Amino acid sequence: NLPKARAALTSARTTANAIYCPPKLQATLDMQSGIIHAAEEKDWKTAYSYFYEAFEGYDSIDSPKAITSLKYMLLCKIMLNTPEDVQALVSGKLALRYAGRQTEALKCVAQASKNRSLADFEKALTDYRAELRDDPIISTHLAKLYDNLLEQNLIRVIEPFSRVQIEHISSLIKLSKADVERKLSQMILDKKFHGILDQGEGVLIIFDEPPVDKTYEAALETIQNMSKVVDSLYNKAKKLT
Amino acid sequence: QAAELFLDTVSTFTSYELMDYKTFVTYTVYVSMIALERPDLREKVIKGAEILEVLHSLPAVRQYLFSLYECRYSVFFQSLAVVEQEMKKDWLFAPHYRYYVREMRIHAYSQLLESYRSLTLGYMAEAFGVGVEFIDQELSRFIAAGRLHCKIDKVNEIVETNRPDSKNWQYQETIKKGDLLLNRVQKLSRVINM
Amino acid sequence: LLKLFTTMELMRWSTLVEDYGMELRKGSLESPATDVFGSTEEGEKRWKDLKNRVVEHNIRIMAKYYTRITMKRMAQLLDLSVDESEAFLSNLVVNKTIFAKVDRLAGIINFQRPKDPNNLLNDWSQKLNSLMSLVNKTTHLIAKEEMIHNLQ
Repeated sequence: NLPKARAALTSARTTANAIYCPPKLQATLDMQSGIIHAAEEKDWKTAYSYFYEAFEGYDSIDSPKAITSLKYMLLCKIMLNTPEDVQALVSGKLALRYAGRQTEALKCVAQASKNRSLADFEKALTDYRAELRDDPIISTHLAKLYDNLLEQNLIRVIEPFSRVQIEHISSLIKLSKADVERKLSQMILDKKFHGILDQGEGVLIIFDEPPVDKTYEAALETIQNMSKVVDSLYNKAKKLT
Repeated sequence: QAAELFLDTVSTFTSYELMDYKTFVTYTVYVSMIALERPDLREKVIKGAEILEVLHSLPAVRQYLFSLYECRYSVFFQSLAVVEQEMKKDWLFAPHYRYYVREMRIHAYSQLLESYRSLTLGYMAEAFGVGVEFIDQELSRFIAAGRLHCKIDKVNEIVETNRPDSKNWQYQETIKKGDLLLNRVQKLSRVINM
Repeated sequence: LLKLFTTMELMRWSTLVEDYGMELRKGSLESPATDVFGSTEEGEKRWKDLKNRVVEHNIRIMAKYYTRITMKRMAQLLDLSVDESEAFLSNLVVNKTIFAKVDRLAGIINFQRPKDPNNLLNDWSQKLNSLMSLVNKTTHLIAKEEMIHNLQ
């Protein structure tokens, strides 16, 4: 229940400064802000920073609580795939302080973030399935990943040659008409992909001529030129009568 | 200007003159699906904070926004009808509910035809379930009214897009406005002398 | 070895197997054929790479000559199958050494040129090159007129 969790988080906002010292609240409040907002899909890198700020407050607390705490933050590095904070965290003394079993399995999970590599990703997906169960939201984490990795693999095969047949290139992605080809059509709507397909002969042809410096810089000024005359129409009509 | 002045959202909070703010969310979301463009549409709700939690409480409204970005047309005949039910039962929307229907269609048909240069209505019947004679006269009365100019073939099951509207028509507005306007300064130039 | 590199063109690939197939019997020194064609697993990798060298050296000069070609004409020129042509067109295109547009429905394929969006280049190449030679006529034509009139 997300609205109930926000109401529970809202009650923690006024309770943080209510008593004298939290003693630890805002550290957990920022962690709770990195959960509900993570389900709200507000922002990734900032929510990942809340797991980093909470990890700084996790120093000298119950180890069974800190051994499952790295399950959330290191899998968050898997969701983002571009946190840019990788080298900062994992190279520090605080992230490497845990030598235990489960965290060593998370050490290669944090390495799997630097891995990507679909063929490797589909493999470690089964090896890390034990850590997949502790994922708070299993759908949102791996769906955006695999959907982002889709077009990451799509831009690789379409790049070398301009036009591509859609029957052979879809055999690598295992299907054509159901979803994939509709996802490539959505990339045209998002401008990430420039090209057009052919349903009859099954060939995707990429063609682009984006720049036009003659039409755009002209018509915009002519429309502005109308505003120059319309504003002068007040001078014209008033001086005559 | 509607969706522009509705950007205040929770900044006005709830007042005796603002009634239920959740109803104001339904008022700003119905104007946002048209005037706010698809790149800006997903930009406001996703990146938005205070406006995101109020739409999440409504499962029907939130599902429509995610489906609009998902482009699936199977739920559009369902979800939009539920929205149209609210459009019928709300005041001041009685004269305005006739154009709103097809305006979200061309908004969905805009990105639709942009996908493929050659499209078949049999593929449209898939998501429409099943558009055959319905979209025939539908798209016919669209192009006739100047909404999303396109060439859709009959019994050959072919749609043609084009339309390259950034070349010829963009030069026409020059002389179009340059006719009646310049004619006004003509008579105005005939005032001198007398 | 150098004849294939200079002026390129084509050759019968079996004739290359005739010259480099006798180098195993050549010698005196058999060491060049040992480290290359003597290893079974290493040589076959270099044999298929030898196929990649002869096909890529042709694609480079063909990129200069295209314009356009038909897919069926490429197989008889490369002396291999149409399926092997798509394989040799697949590994070379990801190396982005030659830009190409591959249309397999009609068989027409072409190496570059990218749709020819330019206009002024056709006006600049035509006018400058040709007309400067047309105006250079009068320069040395009256000069050749002086050369011939100083004698006859």
